[PDB]
Amino acid sequence: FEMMRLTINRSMDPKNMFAIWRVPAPFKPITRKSVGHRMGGGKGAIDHYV
Amino acid sequence: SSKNLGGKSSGRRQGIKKMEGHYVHAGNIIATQRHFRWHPGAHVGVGKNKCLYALEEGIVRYTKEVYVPHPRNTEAVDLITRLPKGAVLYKTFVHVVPAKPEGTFKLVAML
RNA sequence: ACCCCUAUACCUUCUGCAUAAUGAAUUAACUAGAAAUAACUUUGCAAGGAGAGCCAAAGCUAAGACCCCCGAAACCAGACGAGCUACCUAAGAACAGCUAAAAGAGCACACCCGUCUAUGUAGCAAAAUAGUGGGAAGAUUUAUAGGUAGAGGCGACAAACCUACCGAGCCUGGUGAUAGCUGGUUGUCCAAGAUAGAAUCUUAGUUCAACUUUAAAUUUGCCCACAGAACCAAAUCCCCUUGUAAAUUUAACUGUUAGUCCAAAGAGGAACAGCUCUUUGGACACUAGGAAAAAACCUUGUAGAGAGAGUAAAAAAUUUAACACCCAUAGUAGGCCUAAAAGCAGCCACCAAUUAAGAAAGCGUUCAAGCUCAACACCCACUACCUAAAAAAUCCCAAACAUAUA
RNA sequence: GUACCCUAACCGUGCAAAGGUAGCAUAAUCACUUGUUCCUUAAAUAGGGACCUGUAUGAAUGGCUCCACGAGGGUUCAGCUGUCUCUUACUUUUAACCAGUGAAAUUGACCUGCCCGUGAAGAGGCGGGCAUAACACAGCAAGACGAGAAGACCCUAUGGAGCU
RNA sequence: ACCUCGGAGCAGAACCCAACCUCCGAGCAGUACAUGCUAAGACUUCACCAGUCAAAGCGAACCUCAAUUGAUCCAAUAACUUGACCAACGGAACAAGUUACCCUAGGGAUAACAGCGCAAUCCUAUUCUAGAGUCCAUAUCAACAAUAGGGUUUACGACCUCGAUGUUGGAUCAGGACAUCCCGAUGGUGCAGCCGCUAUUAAAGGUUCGUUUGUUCAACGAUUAAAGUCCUACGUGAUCUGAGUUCAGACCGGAGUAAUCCAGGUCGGUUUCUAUCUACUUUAAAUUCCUCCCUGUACGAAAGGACAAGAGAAAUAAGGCCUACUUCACAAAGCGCCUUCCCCCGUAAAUGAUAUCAUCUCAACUUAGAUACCCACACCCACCCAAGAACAGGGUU
Ligand SMILES: C[NH+](C)c1cc(NC(=O)CNC(C)(C)C)c(O)c2c1C[C@H]1C[C@H]3[C@H]([NH+](C)C)C(O)=C(C(N)=O)C(=O)[C@@]3(O)C(O)=C1C2=O
Ligand SMILES: [Mg+2]
Ligand SMILES: [Mg+2]
Ligand SMILES: [Mg+2]
Ligand SMILES: [Mg+2]
Ligand SMILES: [Mg+2]
Ligand SMILES: [Mg+2]
Ligand SMILES: [Mg+2]
Ligand SMILES: [Mg+2]
Ligand SMILES: [Mg+2]
Ligand SMILES: [Mg+2]
Ligand SMILES: [Mg+2]
Ligand SMILES: [Mg+2]
Ligand SMILES: [Mg+2]
Ligand SMILES: [Mg+2]
Ligand SMILES: [Mg+2]
Ligand SMILES: [Mg+2]
Ligand SMILES: [Mg+2]
Ligand SMILES: [Mg+2]
Ligand SMILES: [Mg+2]
Ligand SMILES: [Mg+2]
Ligand SMILES: [Mg+2]
Ligand SMILES: [Mg+2]
Ligand SMILES: [Mg+2]
Ligand SMILES: [Mg+2]
Ligand SMILES: [Mg+2]
Ligand SMILES: [Mg+2]
Ligand SMILES: [Mg+2]
Ligand SMILES: [Mg+2]
Ligand SMILES: [Mg+2]
Ligand SMILES: [Mg+2]
Ligand SMILES: [Mg+2]
Ligand SMILES: [Mg+2]
Ligand SMILES: [Mg+2]
Ligand SMILES: [Mg+2]
Ligand SMILES: [Mg+2]
Ligand SMILES: [Mg+2]
Ligand SMILES: [Mg+2]
Ligand SMILES: [Mg+2]
Ligand SMILES: [Mg+2]
Ligand SMILES: [Mg+2]
Ligand SMILES: [Mg+2]
Ligand SMILES: [Mg+2]
Ligand SMILES: [Mg+2]
Ligand SMILES: [Mg+2]
Repeated sequence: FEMMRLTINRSMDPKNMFAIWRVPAPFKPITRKSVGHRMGGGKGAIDHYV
Repeated sequence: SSKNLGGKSSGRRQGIKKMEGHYVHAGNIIATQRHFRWHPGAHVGVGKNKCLYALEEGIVRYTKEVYVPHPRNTEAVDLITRLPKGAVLYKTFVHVVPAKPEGTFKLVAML
């Protein structure tokens, strides 16, 4: 999202161009377990959103 | 970790025990249900766990009928009296069509 | 005879072994399924049968036919052991020479021990040899007898030593201890035969179910037509026909209940794993052909002989980047801002002369100045395929071949 | 909390039976750790001296010095030397050949090759290629997951035992 | 951490369906007092036990809730009835630690090393062009992100092996990859020269000695042309070592009532093998540094300061020999002496079409661009040897 926003905001002409998202903000949560953890022991904590 | 506990209960084995057209004797349980999915109709009684059993001996038929609750059933009457005009509720009902007559008159004496 | 072609010993264990997992040199001999309750079969007699006792609403009597071998560490009882060693008792013995002459003193033999090294490791030796060392008149060393014994002794505690495996000696007995664990389990031939699950000091086991096997009795069993199964996708349930021949019940038991990949729907993990967990379905643990070798992918199953035939599955194809030429004065250093910002720092407008040039699309200048594009003319004509990598460790890996009618 | 950092002679508060005293101190000492500084060496995670709530030192769980002593552990001057740079020569034993006597562990069967691939995942034996008359003697130790000891670690067992 | 019971998802539509999977709860409360008796037919948590609904009838009247729970024996009671956080919840009536002093039966059904799978982590290359670099993306570095590759780390998995696959560093011997540390060739530069930085090609040859530490590493000293990165069962213990690490002894600090323990420190501590099979046991072209001159030349304002060509001197490596030296002595050796010879491909240019210019050309085309050793062969009884384990070989005029 930052790549899209920065590239389009830099390259666009704000006097004759306009841009909108057709994709919502990151909402689906992705969880990661601790580094080096063995298999099992519950589901990992929420890391980020996509 | 895994701080979720419980949720180990088995399946209740509920649902339909007698489908369409099945010959059913008196007192046979037709359906077992946790909520009112199928309603009792003609010659079908309901037991306090909301089970459905046959009151007569015959053939099980599932129909779809209009729903008029008892005027003392407060929440159902509230839903009725908040429904818009021109609309009617429909529910699935279970009936037993009795196959045999109640009895016969036959000759026993020649007095 | 070899040379050609085919061909990954056996047993056990396992999801799966050519496995570089187990066992086996070989020969001969020895070496491992014992029985009840019932059931079934065949007789005898029969509302009774049996040579007392017992059973009997067709039973009773008799026979047949069914249940292995080896192995612990252990525990207890009674003996035998202190000729080794631990400590003790009785009475003995040895300790050269030198320092100083007193010493649990020093050097140093005999003697006692065993620090370090090397050799040895089925040895000379079930702890040795060689050198090097600690002590060597003392808490020393040692010969002889005797004592203390295992629920114990003895110990300058190393949980050491008690007749060469002492965290509890050895022998005999109980004893053919026990082993949900490993190993093994011996003629021939045929047939049926593959894994829902629940409990459990249970997950290396067992019991019940499920599946499987046999023998009986009976009538429906699989495939399924329409109608039908709830509010908050693939399908399934139910099911008459029809295609078929199996199903249920009764009797009697074992064994399997430590599971692998592939396709699909998901869950956990990294939208990792030849990962783990469920579900549907295949195949494998059974044969054969193919994908190189090959478990699980594809083809195909019911058995034999043939020097016959038709087939199934079955052999990877691809090779990519040329792009113009010629030209350019000028209203103006458009206005504002700034030291200047001149088409090109930032703003407003974007008109307008020449035939034809944006109040300038890139560069370039502190700013300037400069050079390219868009524009005239010029002319054959914009010629326009719209695409894109490379690495590892013994030695590349069939040989090869674009062109003779499917 | 209090004297620029640090640190509190000091003040306040709470608990305990008492709140670690003297001494020593980076230790034969949890982590920090190769603590900081000086000596020693050309060069020091070593050794010695010093500082140090040692945030887990410490007083017969004995604390700290000290004389002798130690096959105890560590450092070092000087010398010595095949320890090494860097190995060489000789003798004896061993060795190898002739003669006599004559074991053991091991051993499914073997007519017992190399490369790459495959596969119960590390092939002499399977696939594709390569190599290839037969047979002794000496040597080597890369492989035969070489031999030995039903793994000395780990787990399991409604298996044991010793100790508290 | 959990162990029993229930609801929702996973499991969308008959039933069922797991995970140390994702969430929510339960171990009651309230009413009644016919919450009496009895009895067809059914359901069923995949077994059993347990659990669930109920027509009719007698007698009266005219239960809510989702789980809300515990078997048998036995105990209390005259009887009816009532007894566990038996929560390890199908429950043994009542039993903890520790073991490195340990033992047994097994397990690669299960961990540690090694192999394998995977690549999260680690490493590399490209793509994009923000940004840094006075200006300038692309001399050099590089954000967000994308694509692809490697199998050196730490994991993760539990597939071979527990009727043994012995282990960290070191010695010895090294085989291989190139992602090159040096030497070679080339392109770019913010390359004047010397030095550099970056990229392409190149694996023939090379890649030091020491102090501390058991160390791999790391720091430091002194050099060198350089002191490469890896893989090879973290190559290599039937070739060696045993400092470390994880047996039995002991100490310190801490923990524990104690036995004992510490993924803490410290001192000590047995490394067996006679080779059966495979494999192998003599394959002659060497690299590098330094000195001189070129030359104080090119270049540069100066300071600084080359590349070619050529000459010499070494060092190592390979092969060999004893004249002298030295260990020594009919000889074997080094510390001594002698000899050692080809290229190597990145690219830079000329002519010239497709495309009548140009263009180094996956256009046709032009240029930069080995020899040596060995080689004959029943004299052989025997002797000698500079030949040799035996055998073989050479000499015996
Ligand atoms: C080889 N040594 C260092 C050793 C090591 C271990 N531990 C290991 O296996 C550790 N190895 C690792 C590092 C984990 C790979 C060990 O476990 C052992 C031993 C030694 C043996 C000695 C045994 C001895 N016998 C069998 C030769 C013996 O007679 C006695 C005795 N004193 O009587 C023993 O103590 C002995 O049986 C023994 O205990 C040993 C080990 O257990
Ligand atoms: Mg559930
Ligand atoms: Mg369940
Ligand atoms: Mg296995
Ligand atoms: Mg096979
Ligand atoms: Mg083999
Ligand atoms: Mg084995
Ligand atoms: Mg085998
Ligand atoms: Mg085994
Ligand atoms: Mg017992
Ligand atoms: Mg005696
Ligand atoms: Mg004395
Ligand atoms: Mg003395
Ligand atoms: Mg002791
Ligand atoms: Mg002890
Ligand atoms: Mg037995
Ligand atoms: Mg059959
Ligand atoms: Mg259990
Ligand atoms: Mg078991
Ligand atoms: Mg699997
Ligand atoms: Mg002494
Ligand atoms: Mg002999
Ligand atoms: Mg292989
Ligand atoms: Mg040999
Ligand atoms: Mg074993
Ligand atoms: Mg058990
Ligand atoms: Mg049931
Ligand atoms: Mg009634
Ligand atoms: Mg339990
Ligand atoms: Mg239970
Ligand atoms: Mg100990
Ligand atoms: Mg054992
Ligand atoms: Mg591993
Ligand atoms: Mg910039
Ligand atoms: Mg598994
Ligand atoms: Mg093993
Ligand atoms: Mg074996
Ligand atoms: Mg072995
Ligand atoms: Mg390269
Ligand atoms: Mg290794
Ligand atoms: Mg070896
Ligand atoms: Mg031991
Ligand atoms: Mg010692
Ligand atoms: Mg050895
Ligand atoms: Mg062999």
